[PDB]
Amino acid sequence: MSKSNTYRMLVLLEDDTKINKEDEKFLKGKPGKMHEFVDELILPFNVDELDELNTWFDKFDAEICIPNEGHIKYEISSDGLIVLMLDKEIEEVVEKVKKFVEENN
Repeated sequence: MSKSNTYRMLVLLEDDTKINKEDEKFLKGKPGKMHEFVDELILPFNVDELDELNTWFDKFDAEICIPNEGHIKYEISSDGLIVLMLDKEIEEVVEKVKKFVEENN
């Protein structure tokens, strides 16, 4: 945010490939690879802003969870690695997260 040290966050979303009989319309459309990074965004997260980041993230977590209708998993490594995991059933948050991250950017 201020300090000369910024990081990036990758959002992974599972996309199902409902293919007709052309492949498998009987199986619950299973995508080749799931939980993969879609894009990375630089967040105003600093190593000396965990408290502020946790406070903001805590608030944003609800603000982002509010518009969310399901479960959400996230991983924040003090090392400076942030990852966002959203299910397909909650793909909405995925877009809300992208806009959110880029919104804070």
